[PDB]
Amino acid sequence: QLSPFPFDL
Amino acid sequence: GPHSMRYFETAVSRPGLGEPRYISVGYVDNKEFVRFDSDAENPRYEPQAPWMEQEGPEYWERITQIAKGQEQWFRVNLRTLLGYYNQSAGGTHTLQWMYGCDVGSDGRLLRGYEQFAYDGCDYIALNEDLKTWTAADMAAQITRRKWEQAGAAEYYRAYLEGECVEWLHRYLKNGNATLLRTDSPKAHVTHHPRSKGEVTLRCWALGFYPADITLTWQLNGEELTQDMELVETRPAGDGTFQKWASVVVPLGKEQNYTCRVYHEGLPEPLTL
Amino acid sequence: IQKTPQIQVYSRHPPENGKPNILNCYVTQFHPPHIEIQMLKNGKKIPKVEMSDMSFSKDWSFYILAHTEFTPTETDTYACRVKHDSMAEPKTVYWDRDM
Ligand SMILES: *[C@H]1O[C@H](CO)[C@@H](O[C@H]2O[C@H](CO)[C@@H](O)[C@H](O)[C@H]2NC(C)=O)[C@H](O)[C@H]1NC(C)=O
Ligand SMILES: *[C@H]1O[C@H](CO)[C@@H](O)[C@H](O)[C@H]1NC(C)=O
Repeated sequence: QLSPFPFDL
Repeated sequence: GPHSMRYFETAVSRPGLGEPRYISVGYVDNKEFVRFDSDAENPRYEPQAPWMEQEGPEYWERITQIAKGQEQWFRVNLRTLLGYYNQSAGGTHTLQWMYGCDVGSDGRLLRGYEQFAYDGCDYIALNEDLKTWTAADMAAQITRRKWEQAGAAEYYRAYLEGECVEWLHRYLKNGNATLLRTDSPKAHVTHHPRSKGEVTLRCWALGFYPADITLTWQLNGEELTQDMELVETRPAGDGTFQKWASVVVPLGKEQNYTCRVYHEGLPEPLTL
Repeated sequence: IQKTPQIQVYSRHPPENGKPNILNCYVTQFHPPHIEIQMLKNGKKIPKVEMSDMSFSKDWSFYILAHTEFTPTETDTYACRVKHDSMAEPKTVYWDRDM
């Protein structure tokens, strides 16, 4: 279950 | 007992070529069960473990989206960084990411972490409290701050505590009969014709799983832990690994030296 | 930053010349991930190989496991070649039976 990533690094 | 489900997705820069090759992978206790691979004719999250076939397309779709999305993130992102590191658009890079939750046999979560790295050397990582940010250098602290604005620590920590543990609890159930197999190691010793009029006892352990294994050479209860140059626990092939120990010993007196193998899967530790 | 490829070579079982075995060539600590591997035998590039478990440990080091279908013969001698940016020219590891 891979989670999403909004906050661009 | 306790467990860990972690994901290690990476991105390699191919500026001139046309697109980075973001590749994701997933583990449950050192065991790989899903891998993505943005260079394949058809990007698809294929099952590694056997126990992941029994899910369905309902779950195999819901995933490949998260996939392509982060693909964007690893792309968009990776680029901003050559700006930060004032590096001309050409030098291959590697943005990495790892995450997951560790659950105690009891049931509750024990610890969770998230980490990013750009070309190896650390760039930033969430602290234990799941609220703080350990930015690495000046160009990375830039991000620590920005993330505290939107609340990176409350968003990620959210996924950690519930869902990561949630799905974990699902995986283990689905693949219980396979995942908990503890293959015990096989005893083996060896002596070599070394030119010094010496011998070399090689304590060989094969086909074992898990890999966390203790192995030493003895001499009357006290352990010859200094002269025993051994290997780095390496993957045999099928799934069970192996390890070996070395102690250079002259003839005749050899019979006195011994080996010992400790491992989670034996009823009584082994002395050879 | 670059970390140099640690090469380990070994069989899948104790060798008794004859029996169809699986000769591996495990790598570790190379980085960046772009590495060239070559399986050998007396210099004739072994045609059939493998590429499995391309992942990374927490140390941000990418690795692999390559293996051919070698067959032990006391007179011959195997090896494993590998290229990786973090070094001038390719290193070569000729396999030692009891390791
Ligand atoms: C591991 O597989 C299942 C799932 O972890 C274990 O079953 C336990 O949990 C079930 C609910 O999911 C209960 O309904 C069962 O009563 C309970 N025990 C059994 C025997 O199903 C199972 O024990 C484990 N199997 C092994 C071989 O350890
Ligand atoms: C490279 O850019 C400047 C030179 O123009 C240099 O001083 C600096 O240390 C580098 N970039 C950053 C963000 O520090």
